[PDB]
Amino acid sequence: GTIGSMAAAPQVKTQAPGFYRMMLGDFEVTALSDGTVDLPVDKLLNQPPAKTQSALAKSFLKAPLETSVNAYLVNTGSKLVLVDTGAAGLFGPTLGKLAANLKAAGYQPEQVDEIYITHMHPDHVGGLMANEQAAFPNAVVRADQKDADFWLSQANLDKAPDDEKGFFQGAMASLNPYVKAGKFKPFSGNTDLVPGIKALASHGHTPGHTTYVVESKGQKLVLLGDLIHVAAVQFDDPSVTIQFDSDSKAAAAERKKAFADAAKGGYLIGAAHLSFPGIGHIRADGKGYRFVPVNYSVA
Ligand SMILES: [Mg+2]
Ligand SMILES: [Zn+2]
Ligand SMILES: [Zn+2]
Repeated sequence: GTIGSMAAAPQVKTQAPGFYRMMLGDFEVTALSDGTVDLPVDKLLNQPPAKTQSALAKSFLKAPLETSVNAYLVNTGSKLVLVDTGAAGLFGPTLGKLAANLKAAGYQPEQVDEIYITHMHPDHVGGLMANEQAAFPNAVVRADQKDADFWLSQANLDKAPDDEKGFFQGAMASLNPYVKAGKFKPFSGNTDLVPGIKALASHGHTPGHTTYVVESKGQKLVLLGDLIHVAAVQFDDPSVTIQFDSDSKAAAAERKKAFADAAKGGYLIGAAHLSFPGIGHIRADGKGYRFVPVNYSVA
């Protein structure tokens, strides 16, 4: 090149901050990404790999599938509440981004009033704890009593097979600061939590798996937790379950109920493992369902 020609600019590669703002009536919703993680869904889904492979190909995907891990912040005006918290470092080095994305979204952990846990798998409770301390120093954490009593019981850890013991260890370590400080407040099934947010039992994926129903000024968003893991399989065929389910029959029943109710009601859903931000509508589509992601909107 000519004298002092500059080298070609290197690729930057880093992703944009993983948060997405959406108004819901008077409430401000911020989808928060914890990162993604590859899942061997051909092996984990409870059907023959060839059927999964064919379904993935139809959506231009292949296993291992990069799967989003999402949480949802809701500012109701009177309360700042966080639904799920990501994995922290419990599920590998690609997750644990929630804390940075919360900061990029303009909030600090000390501002969070209440945290609602859909279920105590590591990629939903790991974000509660850092350095054996509560990462959210003012928050009250709530989850179903059945989930608490299953995952936070020493007997169930000691009965669990070796490759499942970490789920109980991680849940206990994640909840312990709050339990010790008197800031873990269970509920039992369908419960009003704060004005505008209710717990709706959706048991199956875990014994206390809970859906959170957010409503303001007639605008409803139903946060489904882990009622779905693999959009490219489970919207066309909601009967396909996954090894991560504690009770796969109940999990399939709860997913079918939620999809049918959302199709009938025409309201928004948000789900922890739909491609970030994981927010959209559902319409019936023959024997299955079609997801309609929200339109990109800027205030
Ligand atoms: Mg990758
Ligand atoms: Zn889960
Ligand atoms: Zn999950």
